[PDB]
Amino acid sequence: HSHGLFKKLGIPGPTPLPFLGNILSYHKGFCMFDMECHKKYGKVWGFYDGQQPVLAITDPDMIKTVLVKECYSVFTNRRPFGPVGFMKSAISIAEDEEWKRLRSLLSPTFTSGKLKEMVPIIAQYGDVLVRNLRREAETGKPVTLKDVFGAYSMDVITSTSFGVNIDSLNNPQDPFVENTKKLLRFDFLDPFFLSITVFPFLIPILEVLNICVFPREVTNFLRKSVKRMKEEDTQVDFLQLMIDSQHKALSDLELVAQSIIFIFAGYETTSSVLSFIMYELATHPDVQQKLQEEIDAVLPNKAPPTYDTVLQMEYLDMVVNETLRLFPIAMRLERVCKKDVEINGMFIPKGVVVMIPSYALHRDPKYWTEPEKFLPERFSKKNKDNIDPYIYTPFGSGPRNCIGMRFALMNMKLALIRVLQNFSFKPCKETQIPLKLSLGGLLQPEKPVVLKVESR
Ligand code: HEM
Ligand SMILES: CC(C)C[C@H]1C(=O)N2CCC[C@H]2[C@]2(O)O[C@](NC(=O)[C@@H]3C=C4c5cccc6[nH]c(Br)c(c56)C[C@H]4N(C)C3)(C(C)C)C(=O)N12
Repeated sequence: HSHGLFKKLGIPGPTPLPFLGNILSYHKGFCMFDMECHKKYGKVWGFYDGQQPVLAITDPDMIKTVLVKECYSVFTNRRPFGPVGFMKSAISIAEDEEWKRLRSLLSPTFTSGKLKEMVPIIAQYGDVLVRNLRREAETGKPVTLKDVFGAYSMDVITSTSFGVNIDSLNNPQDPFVENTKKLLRFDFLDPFFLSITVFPFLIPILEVLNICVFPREVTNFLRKSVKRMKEEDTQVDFLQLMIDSQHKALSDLELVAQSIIFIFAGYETTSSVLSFIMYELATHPDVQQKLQEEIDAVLPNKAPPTYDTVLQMEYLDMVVNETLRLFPIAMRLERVCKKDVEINGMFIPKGVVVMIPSYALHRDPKYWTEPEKFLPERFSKKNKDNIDPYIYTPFGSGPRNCIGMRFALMNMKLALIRVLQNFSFKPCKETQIPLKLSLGGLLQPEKPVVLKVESR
């Protein structure tokens, strides 16, 4: 859509350039762009990703209408996305009735009931993380978190996806490990994705040549793996649960598409959040101590964490939430406007991408006292009442929110519990303070986080 849409509707925004739109304003990443646009333009603004119009919204009533009230009718889909091949069937990429059907099929799979049955499996790799952690501390030397937390994230991934039990950090040559590893989140400011934003007319050329953004080698490998783990003796993983739910039914290709997208959805995200959490805990030693005291109180002398004990830990839950306030690694939620609507007094035309800038709202002075400050007390039970759930959106909201939210929390918390029970984390002189964010399209630190690990 032409660069004249937002002026035509009287909506403010950075003036776009011919062809590029506003992409040159991303030279400091999505988060800084979004903060700046918010401070200079107000409650609503418009900008262009190449030819594509994007309208940013910040009013919580309007946000609710997009994410919740008009999800099925008008705002069903994420922005159209590069060449995807058979991954068009992955729930996160799927559209309209195909989406509604896969969400309906995959919902039972993410119950709390199922998640409880998955707990022992997840906990088991907590112990593997601890054992590993022990050694790279007993050594001495600063620890790289993305590495220790990367391996942990994959270990839970493999075993919870289909019972491939592997010590990922001490088997960095296992082909299953070295293939899954390649399912990292897309940096949409990298040269390929920039090019595709400015030349989106080239995507169908890429689809016909089978050039896919999920590398062919990796998805080939997994499709082949899943087929063979499927075919027999029968004596609790995502595959099994999907196998069983096979308009309804779940077809074969669709099944593998989900198995891949759970990896990609879960892998770099969990690991990234875990590293942020540790960063904050190390730079706030009092918060770290307080967390360890709550853990020792609930699980006396290092008792194994359980579904129920995890859920009782209030301060743990507060620490996790406040980290996700500061580092909401999705950055933004988006929905395509399927048809002209008028929402809370404002006309949004067909085809616009409506964007909710979580990162900016999470640090908004209007909603948050000293926004740049890590303060878990924000979430204390008698203080969290004034947290608006359309301003704080780390897992998004509505029918299309994170389907893996309770799983991701449970996973992250089971890790933190086992780590904190055994260790304390302290900054090195090599630790970057204060933390600086990457200028690329992912929310992550500029340099990796390294910290000293010490047995308690
Ligand atoms: C680790 C921390 C995680 C965070 C912060 C996170 C955040 C998000 C966000 C912001 C969305 C977009 C929702 C929206 O548009 O409103 C999303 C969607 C999604 N998440 Fe997560 N996520 C995490 C982990 C996971 C995990 C472990 C899984 C494993 C299955 C997962 C599966 C998905 C899927 C499939 C979607 C798309 C759902 C749909 O389109 O219907 N996520 N997540
Ligand atoms: C790409 C899909 C398949 C992954 C899906 C998902 O499964 N997720 C799991 C956890 C996080 C979430 C996801 O990566 O995070 C999501 N974010 C995105 O993928 C957003 C989509 C973008 C995009 C797609 C296509 C062309 C583009 N040009 C430009 Br400029 C951008 C862009 C910005 C980019 N933003 C900032 C992120 C949601 C928070 C909206 C998302 O859609 N994800």
